[PDB]
Amino acid sequence: MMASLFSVFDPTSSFLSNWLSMLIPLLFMVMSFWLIPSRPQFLAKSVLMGLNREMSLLMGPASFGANILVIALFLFILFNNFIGLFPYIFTATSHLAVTLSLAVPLWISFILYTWIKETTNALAHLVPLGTPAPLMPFMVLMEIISNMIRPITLSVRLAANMIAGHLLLTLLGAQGTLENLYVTSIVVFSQIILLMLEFSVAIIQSYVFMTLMTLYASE
Amino acid sequence: CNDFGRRPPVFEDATKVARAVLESGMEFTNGKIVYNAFRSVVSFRTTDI
Amino acid sequence: SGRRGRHVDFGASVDFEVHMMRRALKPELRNEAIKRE
Amino acid sequence: QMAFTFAAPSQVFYNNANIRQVDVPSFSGSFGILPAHVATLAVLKPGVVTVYQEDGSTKKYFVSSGTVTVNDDSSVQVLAEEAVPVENLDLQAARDILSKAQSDVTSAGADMLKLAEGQIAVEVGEALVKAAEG
Amino acid sequence: DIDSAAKFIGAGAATVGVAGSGAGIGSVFGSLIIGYARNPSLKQQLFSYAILGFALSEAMGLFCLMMAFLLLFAF
Amino acid sequence: DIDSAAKFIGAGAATVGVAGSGAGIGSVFGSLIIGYARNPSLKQQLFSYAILGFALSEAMGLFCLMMAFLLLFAF
Amino acid sequence: DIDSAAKFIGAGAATVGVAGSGAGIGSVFGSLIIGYARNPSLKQQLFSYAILGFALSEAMGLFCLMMAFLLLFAF
Amino acid sequence: DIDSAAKFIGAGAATVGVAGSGAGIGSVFGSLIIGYARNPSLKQQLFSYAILGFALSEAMGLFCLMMAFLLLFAF
Amino acid sequence: DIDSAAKFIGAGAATVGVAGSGAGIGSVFGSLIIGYARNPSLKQQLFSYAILGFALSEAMGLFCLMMAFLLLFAF
Amino acid sequence: DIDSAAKFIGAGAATVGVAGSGAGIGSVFGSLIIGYARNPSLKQQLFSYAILGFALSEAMGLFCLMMAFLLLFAF
Amino acid sequence: DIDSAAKFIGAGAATVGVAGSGAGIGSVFGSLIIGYARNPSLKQQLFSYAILGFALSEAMGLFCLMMAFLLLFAF
Amino acid sequence: DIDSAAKFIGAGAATVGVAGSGAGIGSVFGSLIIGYARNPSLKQQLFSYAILGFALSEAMGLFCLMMAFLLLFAF
Repeated sequence: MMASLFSVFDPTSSFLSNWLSMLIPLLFMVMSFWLIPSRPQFLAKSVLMGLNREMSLLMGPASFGANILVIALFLFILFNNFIGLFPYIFTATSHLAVTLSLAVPLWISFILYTWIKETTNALAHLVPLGTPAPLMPFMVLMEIISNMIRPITLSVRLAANMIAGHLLLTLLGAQGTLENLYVTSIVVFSQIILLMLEFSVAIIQSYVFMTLMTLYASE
Repeated sequence: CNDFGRRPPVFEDATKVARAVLESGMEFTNGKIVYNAFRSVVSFRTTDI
Repeated sequence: SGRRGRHVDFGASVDFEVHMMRRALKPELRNEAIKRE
Repeated sequence: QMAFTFAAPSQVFYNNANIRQVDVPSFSGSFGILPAHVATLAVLKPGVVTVYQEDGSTKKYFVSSGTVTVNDDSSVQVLAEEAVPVENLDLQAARDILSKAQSDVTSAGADMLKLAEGQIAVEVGEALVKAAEG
Repeated sequence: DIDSAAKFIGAGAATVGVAGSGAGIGSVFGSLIIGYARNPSLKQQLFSYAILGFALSEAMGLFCLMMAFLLLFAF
Repeated sequence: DIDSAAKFIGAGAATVGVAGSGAGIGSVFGSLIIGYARNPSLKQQLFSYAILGFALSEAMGLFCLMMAFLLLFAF
Repeated sequence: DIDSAAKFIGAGAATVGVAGSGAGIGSVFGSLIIGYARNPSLKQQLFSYAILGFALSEAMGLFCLMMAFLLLFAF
Repeated sequence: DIDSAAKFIGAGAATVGVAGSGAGIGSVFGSLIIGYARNPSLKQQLFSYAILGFALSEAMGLFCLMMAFLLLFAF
Repeated sequence: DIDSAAKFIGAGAATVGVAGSGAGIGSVFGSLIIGYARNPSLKQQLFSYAILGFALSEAMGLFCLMMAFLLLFAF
Repeated sequence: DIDSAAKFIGAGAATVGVAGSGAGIGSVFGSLIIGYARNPSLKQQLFSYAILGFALSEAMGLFCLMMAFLLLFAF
Repeated sequence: DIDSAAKFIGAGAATVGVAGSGAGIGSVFGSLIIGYARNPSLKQQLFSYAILGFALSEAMGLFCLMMAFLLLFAF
Repeated sequence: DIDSAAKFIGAGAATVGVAGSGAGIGSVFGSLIIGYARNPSLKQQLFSYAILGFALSEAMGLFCLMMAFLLLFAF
């Protein structure tokens, strides 16, 4: 009930810029040496092989070997949401260029490959199936607008979750005092509930974006 | 039940017994049916359903 | 329903349902299927 | 993988045969069955059970009553009172019984039980009219 | 100048009422999913009704667009 | 100028009330799909009752849109 | 002249309340379809309670539209 | 008259709570159609429960109607 | 007067949360009717969950009504 | 004050989403009654899903109450 | 000064309709839950129709969000 | 001042778009209880589809929340 603060998204606060905040997931990659794997390698391998099995129902021939790109997109999203919630790290996903890289090049990849391969089916995706003549043209124009700006909202969605998540945490932290045990315990317990929500949504947001890209690479 | 056996058993006679169990209103939770199973030509077994 | 509301057993409903089915078996199978008792 | 046990007191149709789809008219709604269906059971009503085997063959089996049970082991047990293929049925006979049923309804009067029997035969006659004319 | 500002509030207020078309379209396509879960052999009739359900709910949504357009440049 | 301005804000607010008709239409044609997916032989009276729901939901939607014009050109 | 201005905005915002009538009517006549699909032998009794649902929802909607007129000519 | 003007806008924005009465009455009485389509033997027990639901749902509509008058002739 | 106008507009805009409690009451009491038509012998615990549904849906309705007074008298 | 009025108007329009919590709670707790109408011996396991549904729906309630505080003391 | 200022008022009220898009998407996917407890064998075909239901539901929210961007800086 | 004042009003109007996300969340999680009640052996797969429903439900409300954050201290 005291105050608030913002602006945790400055890339050049120091001469060692915040581009190193994107080079942090390279550390967490499980580099493998031995034949029999270690504990975290087997955990990571079991998770990824689990996701590959689940996505195998939705792969299709046009994404015959593009599942590596989808899984790499999943791990990149997860390590840019999980690492964005740790305290003294600037919110990388808040910067739109990360979200620009997330949605725009892959959407252009999928829409141009669809247009070159199946041009009539791509235009038929802009119409609801079995649409009569008087119901045709307004559905076509709106779905043209829909399919043009749908990945832009995907980029907004990935940004907005971590922006709203980090704004909520900074709000709860700034409205607490160290000296007051009652306020500190309330603030800490409120953030723990909020972090459990924010950790859960971050994993689920990465899971749905893998599912959406697997569906849209199948076609 | 009586006057039975000369005619072949058909579903209507089964429904007559089925309606007899219902409309009598007698209380029953579990139960069984006693019949001669058809094991073979010369062997028949008495089981319960 | 109407059958339970009129207090008619489903077995009695079955016999009425099958008798009406059998009466629509005009060409050859009415006498062969109905063997009476 | 869907075991089918469509039998009847008169005839026997299928015995543990793999069927792609069977649509059943039940009192809980004229729903359909696919392999590994919902564990449930329901009561048959006058209508057209259809069989769509692994080859996609369409067969229509009108029944007059019965039972439908789907167990958790993908085992289908449909038992019906008198299951016949609908090709050996007459729409003219269906309307004749239907008109006879309408006469029973009109002549029932204070006989509420006979009124119910007229309603029951009306449902059977209307079911066969759609069955034979379709 | 005030008419310019009042048109902007009203045009924004006119686009409040497209949420109902958003919810109803999900309702008619949601009940398509349940209705096609059971009774799968009526796919053609069920999905044609889902199109009719969408064609009328978005028609109310385009009626919001018509009044939003009416309160943005027409009046 | 004030009167024309406030009528523009009011007509924008009156156009929200068509949202519920947008949700209602999407509701009634949703349950028509379920109602036709079970016992499809009653399509004649089902669609007769379903169009009764549509002719009442959208009528209340046009009731809001009629009142939107009354606060745009009548009053 | 702001009192007439406030009435125009208020009556516009009051008229949103007919949306709840719109969604309710589309709900009850939606569930009427499901009700008619399951045991249609009580058609007239079910339709009677459906009209009672309509006469208790749209009445509230036109109760709100009455308050819109009161906000233009009594308040 | 600005303070009275704000009260007219405030009451007008308070009568949107009737939309809560519309959806609740529509959903409850629609569900009554489904609940009376099957098991009509308890048609007096279910009807009594739905009228209880209708009364509580319509009470929220009267709560906002009171709040509209509470910003009208109470302060 | 200007800050008094803010309180009255803020209260009139914060009293729309009771519409959601009106819908939430209708959903639980609506589902109670369906849930009691099927297996009516579980009446006592069904009524308890319905009251539990009402005791959270209506209570979160008073969450906004508390904020209504927080924008009316307290702040 | 003008900016104090902007805070209050935003805060009143920040209490809108409390209606969404009431609808989300009423949907979950109502659907629990139907889900408990079958399997009365499955009380505790299904109760966990409903409280999960209640917690997430109420989390959206405090999510909207977040902007209520931000427009009351922060911005 | 009030031109772009009231454009920001309209833009906030224009992006309301994404809420109903969220309600619509939950309606489709919630009905997929009920539609998958029965008939798991139609997982792919039900999901593809549910995605089309989701796509048309999210298209409405983007339809409102594009209208919000139309009034933000697109003039 | 007045430009910033209308930025706060539009931010409040953008907070409207979170209620429907709470509605879609309550619809998925309510139907999850029904989905687990019917054939509880599919608990893990149905939970995955409902969680997928929650992924898109709150995200539609986050679009308006980001729009609220854009008009709070970003525009």
